[PDB]
Amino acid sequence: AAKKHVPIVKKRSKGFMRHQSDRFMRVDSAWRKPKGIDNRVRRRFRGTLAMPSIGYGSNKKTRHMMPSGHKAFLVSNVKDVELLLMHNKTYAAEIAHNVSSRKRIEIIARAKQLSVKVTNA
RNA sequence: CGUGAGCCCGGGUCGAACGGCCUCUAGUGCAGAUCUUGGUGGUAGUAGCAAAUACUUCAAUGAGAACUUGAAGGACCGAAG
Ligand SMILES: [Mg+2]
Ligand SMILES: [Mg+2]
Ligand SMILES: [Mg+2]
Ligand SMILES: [Mg+2]
Ligand SMILES: [Mg+2]
Ligand SMILES: [Mg+2]
Ligand SMILES: [Mg+2]
Ligand SMILES: [Mg+2]
Repeated sequence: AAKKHVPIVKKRSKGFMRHQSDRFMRVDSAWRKPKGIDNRVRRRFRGTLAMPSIGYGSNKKTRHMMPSGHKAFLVSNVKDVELLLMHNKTYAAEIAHNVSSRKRIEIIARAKQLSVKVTNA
């Protein structure tokens, strides 16, 4: 599986956290752009957090590829996993939650016949 | 996984509903407003519990007695009490 691709180079493997999200408990860790008039992060002072922008974008050839080389497709049926019959070299099944224990077995059983990778077997 | 808002999965709890996609709709996104309501801290076992002179012994009750009771002693209000 995972036919062939250029090496998956990630320009930044960390992520962006909100300014002062570590000091205050009311401030979530999800990124929000600092819009204050005196904010040091927004003014890009040396030694502060970085802001998300294009330029950190991933290569288009490897944009949504997991490290194996597949792209994740959410599957919740035996009929849904059969959509990847022709794309088993580029897409990998990912059994969503809410799928009962019995239906999970059938999806694993069928995706094995199709030689489709399952990311949460 | 995505530059990002976010999305997805595994593990634990739980017990009755829920989601994707295309359109339509809105009381639709919070860190502040000496914001509103509710809850909780440090301070902190901290400030303090110091006016009106004052209590002590024995016994009983009782799981437990300085401020319950009886007896004895010592005091105060001192009749515009
Ligand atoms: Mg019920
Ligand atoms: Mg509103
Ligand atoms: Mg809110
Ligand atoms: Mg708030
Ligand atoms: Mg306030
Ligand atoms: Mg004290
Ligand atoms: Mg005092
Ligand atoms: Mg008189």
